[PDB]
Amino acid sequence: QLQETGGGLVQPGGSMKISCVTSGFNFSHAWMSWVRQSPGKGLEWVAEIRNKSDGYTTYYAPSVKGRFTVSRDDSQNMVYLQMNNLRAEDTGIYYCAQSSPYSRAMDYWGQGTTVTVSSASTKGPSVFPLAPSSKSSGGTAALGCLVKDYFPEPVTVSWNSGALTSGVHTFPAVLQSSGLYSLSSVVTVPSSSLGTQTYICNVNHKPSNTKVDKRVEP
Amino acid sequence: DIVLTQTPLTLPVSPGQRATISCRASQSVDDNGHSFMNWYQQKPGQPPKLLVHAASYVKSGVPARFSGSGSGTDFTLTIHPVEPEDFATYYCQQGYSHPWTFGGGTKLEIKRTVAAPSVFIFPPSDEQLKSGTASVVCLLNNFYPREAKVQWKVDNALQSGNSQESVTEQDSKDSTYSLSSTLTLSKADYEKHKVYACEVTHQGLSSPVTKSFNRG
Repeated sequence: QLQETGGGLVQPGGSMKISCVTSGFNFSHAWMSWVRQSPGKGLEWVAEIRNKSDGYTTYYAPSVKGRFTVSRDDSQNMVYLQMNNLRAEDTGIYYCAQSSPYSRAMDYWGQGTTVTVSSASTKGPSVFPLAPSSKSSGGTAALGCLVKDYFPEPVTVSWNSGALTSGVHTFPAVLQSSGLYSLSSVVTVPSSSLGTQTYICNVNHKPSNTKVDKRVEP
Repeated sequence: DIVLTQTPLTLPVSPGQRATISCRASQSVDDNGHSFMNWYQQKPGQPPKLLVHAASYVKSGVPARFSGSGSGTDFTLTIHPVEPEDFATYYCQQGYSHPWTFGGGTKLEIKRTVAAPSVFIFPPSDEQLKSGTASVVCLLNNFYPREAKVQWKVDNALQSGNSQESVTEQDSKDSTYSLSSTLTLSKADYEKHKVYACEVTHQGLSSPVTKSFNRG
């Protein structure tokens, strides 16, 4: 019923235009909104465009007014968001939605398109071992891979090419003050396996088209 | 702008029990007998979905164990009983006046018994040290509830502002969390000290647990 496009990477000061195609309801009558989600700022309403009968009246969140422009094309069932003078704070998943005239609820949201605003160049991760500790209590050892200094999100980590899944924990990335992301992936294994079994983390980073395999040993 | 105070940020519920989610608006969102407060549900990697509009009107197809209530400035979403598919994040949103605003969210988490973390510490690799940075990682594995204090100490000096925590979602088998706390220092700073210690306080532990190593 709704589907967003156009998101990607851009530097602070830059511009980007995103779009949303719709179906399954009368578009020309509908009010349409944009809402964005930045991981750890929840949902934030961004803009609205109505018509139903008259005006193509537009409304904006204070912090994007002037910078952002919402438009529509009734003949193609398209809503647009033109974004200029972008800042790092604008980074997020942007969703288009149908705004109800009754409750001003947003009724039917698309899957979203992500806009990432940063000075960082795309870069694949450096992958370091988190080596099992020597000695020890119950015969379980934890080991892992530190996946450091990549941009943008995301990376995927597997273990022994997907053959090791039990007890794997891959943490969410944190954005470091450098503008690069970092995470770790860990797994717990039997202490008695450490001589006989090899353990390799496979780190895939689609935006750089890089794949890095790292063996982690004592 | 109408600020919405949604409480709590994280709400444990046992399967079968009631979930009560509150949303206070900083002024009234009533007009002509309608209270303009809407509720949404979001699961990871998915858009939000409208559940309730005008405070209490459940959207068609939403199950009956969801109910919205309240008026003026105080509103409630109740889920009774909480079925396993209901564990998700919930948001309130006022449609009274522009800008439209959302509450900060409420994640329903599965209540289970207390489980103490297993704690592990990892020196930086010699490989990372070559590059000029040192990352020291403390792992707390498979614990519940989420709340845990992780202190770093470096030759007994308490560390401040050079560490970041990251926590997994509840495990799908056992409903526990795991957490990493990563201390980032320059190679220079790393080399000035000997003892690196991670102290973990969690209600599952009678006394705090320290894991440490000496650089070497």
